Amino acid sequence: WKPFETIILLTIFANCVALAVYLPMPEDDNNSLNLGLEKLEYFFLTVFS
Amino acid sequence: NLQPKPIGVGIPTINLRKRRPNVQNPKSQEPVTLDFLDAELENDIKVEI
Amino acid sequence: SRTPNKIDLYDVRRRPWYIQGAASPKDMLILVDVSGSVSGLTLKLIRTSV
Amino acid sequence: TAKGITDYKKGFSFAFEQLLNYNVSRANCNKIIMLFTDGGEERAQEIFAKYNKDKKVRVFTFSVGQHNYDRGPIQWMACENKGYYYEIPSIGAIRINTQE
Amino acid sequence: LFHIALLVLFMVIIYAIIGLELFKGKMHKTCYYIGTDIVATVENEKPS
Amino acid sequence: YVYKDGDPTQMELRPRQWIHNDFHFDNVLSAMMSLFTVSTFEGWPQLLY
Ligand SMILES: [Ca+2]
Repeated sequence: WKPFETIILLTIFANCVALAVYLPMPEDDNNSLNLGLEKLEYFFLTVFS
Repeated sequence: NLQPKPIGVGIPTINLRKRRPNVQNPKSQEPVTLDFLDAELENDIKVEI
Repeated sequence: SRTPNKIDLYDVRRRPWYIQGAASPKDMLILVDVSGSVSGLTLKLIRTSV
Repeated sequence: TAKGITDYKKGFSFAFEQLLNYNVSRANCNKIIMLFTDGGEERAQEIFAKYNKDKKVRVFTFSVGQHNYDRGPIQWMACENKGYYYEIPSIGAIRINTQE
Repeated sequence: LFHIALLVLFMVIIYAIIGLELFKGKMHKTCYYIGTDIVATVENEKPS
Repeated sequence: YVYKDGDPTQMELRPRQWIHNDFHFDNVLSAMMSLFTVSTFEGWPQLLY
C-alpha cells in the first residue's frame, strides 16, 4: 500500500549510501570496513530479491 | 697484502644505456675489510692461529 | 659544491666513524609491509630506504 | 613485488622469533625492529604484550610515500615501544631519516 | 538529432582517414641523450 | 636536490625559492582575475587543488 513503496525506496537509497562509503584499495588490499560492507550487501540483495 | 683499492663484491654490471652523462652518482663509502684468512692462503693450522 | 660539476653529498652523521661512537652495536631486523596498497610510488620508496 | 592483504600480526611474530635465535652468532646489544609501511588500521596490541612485555625490543615505524592511509596506529606502536616515528615522502627525505 | 548524428559521425570518419594517411607513423622519433635510452627535454616541456 | 625520473641516483642541484601563485586571492582585484579564469574553465582544476 503506502510504506512498502517507501521502505523499498529508502532501501534503494541506503544501498547507494553504501556503494559510496566503500574504499577502493590497490593490489588487492582491503580495510576491515569494506568487509563489513560486503556483509551488508547480502542483506541488500535478499531485500531486492 | 692489504691494498688501497676498496674490497669488491660481485661482478660489476653497469648499464650504459641508462646513465645520462652529467649527474654524478655516489662513488663509494665502504670500509676496506679484508680478512686474515683472505689476505693469505688459508690452512687449518692458520685458522687455529 | 658547484664550481665543478661533481657535487658532494657527504654527511658527517652518515659516516662510519661517527656512527660507531654515536651508539652501541645492534641486532636490527628490517620488517617491510608488502601488501597490495604499497605498490605504486610508495613501494618504490621502500626499496631505497632499506 | 607487492600484493595481498595486511596482517600486522604475522609480521611481528616472525620478527620476534628472528630476534630470539641465540644459537647463531649475535651482537646481543640493542635489539630493534623497524617496519616500513604506509598506513595501518590495526595496532597489533596482543603481539607486543608478550613478545615484549618489558619492552626489551625497540620498534621504529616508518610511513612512506604520499598516501591517505591512517598513521595513528603506527605512531601508537612506535610510542608504546620506546622507538620513534619517521615519515618519508620523497627521495630527498630518505637520507636524513634512515640515519636519524 | 538523428540527421546531425549521421553528419558528425561521418565527419570524424573522414577526418580520421585523412589524418591516417597524412601523418600515419610520422611521430616516432624524439631527441635522445647520445648513447643512452633517455629522452632529453627541458623543464616544463613535453616530449615531442 | 631534484631527481630526474625519481632516480635516487640521478640528481641535480637547484636553488630554493619562495614562490607565489600567478593567480591568487590576496586582494579583491586578484581574487577577481582568478574567478574570471575559473569562469572560462581554463586551468580551474589547478586553482582548485
Ligand atoms: Ca596496508
